[PDB]
Amino acid sequence: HPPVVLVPGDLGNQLEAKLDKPTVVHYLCSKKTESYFTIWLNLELLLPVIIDCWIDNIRLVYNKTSRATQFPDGVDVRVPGFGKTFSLEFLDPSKSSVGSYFHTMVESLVGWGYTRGEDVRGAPYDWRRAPNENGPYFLALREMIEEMYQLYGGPVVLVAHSMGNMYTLYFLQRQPQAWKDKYIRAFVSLGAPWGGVAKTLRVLASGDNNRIPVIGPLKIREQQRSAVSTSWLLPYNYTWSPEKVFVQTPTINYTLRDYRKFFQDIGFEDGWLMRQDTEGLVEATMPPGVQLHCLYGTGVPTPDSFYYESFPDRDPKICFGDGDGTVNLKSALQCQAWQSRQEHQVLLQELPGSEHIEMLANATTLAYLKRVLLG
Ligand SMILES: *[C@@H]1O[C@H](CO)[C@@H](O[C@@H]2O[C@H](CO)[C@@H](O[C@@H]3O[C@H](CO)[C@@H](O)[C@H](O)[C@@H]3O)[C@H](O)[C@H]2NC(C)=O)[C@H](O)[C@H]1NC(C)=O
Ligand SMILES: *[C@@H]1O[C@H](CO)[C@@H](O)[C@H](O)[C@H]1NC(C)=O
Ligand SMILES: *[C@@H]1O[C@H](CO)[C@@H](O)[C@H](O)[C@H]1NC(C)=O
Ligand SMILES: *[C@@H]1O[C@H](CO)[C@@H](O)[C@H](O)[C@H]1NC(C)=O
Repeated sequence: HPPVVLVPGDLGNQLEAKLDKPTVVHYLCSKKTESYFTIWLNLELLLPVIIDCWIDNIRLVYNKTSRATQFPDGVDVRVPGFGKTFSLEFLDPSKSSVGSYFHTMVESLVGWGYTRGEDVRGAPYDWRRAPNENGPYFLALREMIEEMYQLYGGPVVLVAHSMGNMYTLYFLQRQPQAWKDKYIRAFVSLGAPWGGVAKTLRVLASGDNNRIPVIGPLKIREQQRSAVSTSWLLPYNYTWSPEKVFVQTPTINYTLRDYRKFFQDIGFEDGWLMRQDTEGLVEATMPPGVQLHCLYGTGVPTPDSFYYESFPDRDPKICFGDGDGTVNLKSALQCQAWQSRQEHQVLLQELPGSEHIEMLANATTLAYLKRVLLG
């Protein structure tokens, strides 16, 4: 069985922070921590009031002159568990059941004879940022893959979920063909948002608290806007129709060609700058150049377009299309398009009735993985 590298999506791996802040927004916020502590996921930090301290620490500060993000003053952040799997398996380490993500898949791999940190390793990253600001991650990824090839005597299978697929595609596009041919056995793509997703618009406009219902959407919106990864996942014209209307308000429409207006109108000009920085990172048409298995969920209502009665401080009415609940079905066209441009094999696999996250622990998904690894 070949070695395996797991790549998480947005919000998909733990993050740690250390504090020595000059000042804070409220007296009850900690100025200093003695060591690094879990910033994501920690449910205790997401309660009302305390949320303001958390936002103050986890937000990214955009420098308009340098066109780059910085951490808040006195705040440092690291990605734990690179080369291990604990940070991908459970999001909140203290809070077992509720935070289960990659756990089920990893347990199955172990059942088939794999070993944590050895045959199977995770590649977590700072998912708040785009690939442009995770250069070190990609260096470590390349080196880890080479090490696993040497140790275990064979090329690696990449298994990526959601945004992890875009990160890994960027990575693969930048490696020479000879390297990919030697070191990569296959790339298993799970729920990949090729060409962005509709839900991005709602998040940016009015906030999205589906997971965190105890907190108001307009409060959490502040943090969500700050993450470059959010703006990076706005719909792209090669997958969606250039004329498709995503957002309707009482005064105006918004298509994918109206992002500048959108950002100005919602009062977040930084987001336009973020989008300009990142929209050109991944070459739309260039395939990864390796054996690809594209798994996508269907039959789950997925937000397609939005009507705002009041813009942008009031929650919108939502029209639904097909997909996995998060990633729109229309994303799977890119895999379809790559199939016709094939040196390497491209296999498409529908997962009817499988939700975006549930697919990672689904028996059918695991059975397909078995096929790839042992066949
Ligand atoms: C955003 O990032 C930019 C670029 O890194 C920062 O630019 C700052 O600009 C000042 C001058 O306006 C820099 O000071 C000058 O440095 C040059 C050497 O290149 C020297 O010849 C001058 O005498 C002067 O000292 C400053 O170094 C630089 N600030 C930095 C690097 O922190 C800008 O400050 C950043 N903005 C924020 C809010 O972080
Ligand atoms: C999509 O956007 C890019 C960048 O603006 C542009 O080069 C390309 O022509 C666009 N596709 C269209 C207009 O169909
Ligand atoms: C958006 O465009 C469509 C098609 O041109 C039009 O029917 C509609 O009136 C527009 N919506 C708004 C809110 O202006
Ligand atoms: C797994 O997928 C099957 C069919 O693909 C679906 O019927 C089922 O609801 C899913 N179950 C879980 C636990 O994800």
